[PDB]
Amino acid sequence: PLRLPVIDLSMKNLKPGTTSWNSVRTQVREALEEYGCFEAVIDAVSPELQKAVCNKGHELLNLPLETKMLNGNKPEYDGFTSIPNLNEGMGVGRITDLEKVERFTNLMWPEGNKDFCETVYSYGKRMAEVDHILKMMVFESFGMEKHFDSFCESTNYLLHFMRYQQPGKDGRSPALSLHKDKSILTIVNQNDVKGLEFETKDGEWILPTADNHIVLLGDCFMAWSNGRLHSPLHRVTLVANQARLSTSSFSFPKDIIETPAELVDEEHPLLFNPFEITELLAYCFTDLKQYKAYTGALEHHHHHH
Ligand SMILES: O=C(O)CCC(=O)C(=O)O
Ligand SMILES: [Fe+3]
Repeated sequence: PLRLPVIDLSMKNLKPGTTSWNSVRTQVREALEEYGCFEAVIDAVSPELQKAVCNKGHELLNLPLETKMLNGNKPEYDGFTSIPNLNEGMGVGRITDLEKVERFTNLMWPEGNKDFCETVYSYGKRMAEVDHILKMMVFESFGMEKHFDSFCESTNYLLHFMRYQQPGKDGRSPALSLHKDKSILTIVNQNDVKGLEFETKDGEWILPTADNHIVLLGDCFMAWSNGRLHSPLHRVTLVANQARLSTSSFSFPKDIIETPAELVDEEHPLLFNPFEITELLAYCFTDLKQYKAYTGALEHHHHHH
């Protein structure tokens, strides 16, 4: 039976230069290269805070439709979205910018919701640190440390909630359609109800238990790596008659993604020209190889030798 790799991202392993850092970095690179994702033990967020954030997601999605639509009409990022009688969701954009979070909260709760603002801000900052460390490890695994600071400058962070109503039956109930994330990295907590399901390169399906966090790679990181890392296709399939809420943390570049020249060679021709993340996100709501950034070049496994 297939299971995603299980990687220990506890804070005790996340000190640079230590042997535990190096062994986790090796595992992270291998998992992101073969699966594009892995189960993760993450203790940057306490169980209490993780549960509180879950409640804030239910509190937010419980608001009236016209209130949630105050968050705007960009469902590719933070805007409210809904498939009738199936799922709904929105995000808190720029979750690491306290001024933005306060603004969002005042919009949703004009009378004030202080525990909401403090809870999601604390969660987003903690999950941004994990995201930061993971990217630092990936860059080290490619010898690309000299590009790391510039890549991380003004990273945009998103806290996103997806809720799926009770399907009313046992067995498999499709709940979110297949896609790749357009993030750099995405960190997912399933809040004790599994459903997130990944396709492997070989066309098998892996549905993790809800034991651990899930880290998965988005198209932005795939493209930065010149396709050396895999961004996995994934969907949601409920497998029990219970509602589900997921908490997700996305990182997006300041603006432009560009493949380092050092990640291009004779066997790895440049797959993607530079592109703007906001243009791409809006394009997908009107496979990155389908976007205008694709050069037409052959992937590595198609190199002619
Ligand atoms: O609800 C989930 O776990 C999946 C959500 C997801 O994949 C996404 O919003 O991109
Ligand atoms: Fe996704």
